[PDB]
Amino acid sequence: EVETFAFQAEIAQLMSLIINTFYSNKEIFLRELISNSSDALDKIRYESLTDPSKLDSGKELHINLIPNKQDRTLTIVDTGIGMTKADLINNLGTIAKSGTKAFMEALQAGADISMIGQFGVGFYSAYLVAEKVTVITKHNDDEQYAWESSAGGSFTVRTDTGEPMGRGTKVILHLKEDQTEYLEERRIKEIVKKHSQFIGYPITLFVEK
Ligand SMILES: Nc1cccc(Oc2ccccn2)c1
Repeated sequence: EVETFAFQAEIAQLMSLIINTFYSNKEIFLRELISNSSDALDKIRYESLTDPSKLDSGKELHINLIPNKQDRTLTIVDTGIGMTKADLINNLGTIAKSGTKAFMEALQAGADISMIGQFGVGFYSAYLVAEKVTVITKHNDDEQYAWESSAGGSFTVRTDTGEPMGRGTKVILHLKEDQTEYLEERRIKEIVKKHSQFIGYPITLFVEK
């Protein structure tokens, strides 16, 4: 059973701007997704400080980066707090309507696209490099769900029958044909060192056969 939803007009506009604006510094998508993972990990850590059972779904707090050249996917996995179905529908747990308004007001006052994360909508920078994004998520208070969008104004949500995750979020980037540099180990390492060198959780870059 698949449910199809329309993005709010402002979010559709944000996505079309990210997809259609000429902007060469696309590598920031990875910084933004790693930052979102760090924020999700901080949230489950904080909840566990007063309720240790919150980590019964998994004690390890980490971020994995998994390139797959056969599938042309880069996957960012974290064991953070995850998202409920309601969170997914509500713009992946963001205040994206007001964040988009603040971002676009900053742009017309001289900011650039790389500042997107300051407005709480950094997730959508995935569309700098991905033609389709799949988000698999499990929150302690809900079942495992898959969100997906190829932009174009709509997204889908379905219960996920795939591999159980325990707790956290997996962002699967189905990369555009001309963005395969982001599957190369040396390129990913360079971006992580440039922008994420201080993230307070272990980041493991998986290698391929
Ligand atoms: N998400 C996150 C949080 C804290 C530090 C960090 O790493 C950084 C930050 C700036 C420059 C180099 N490394 C990343």
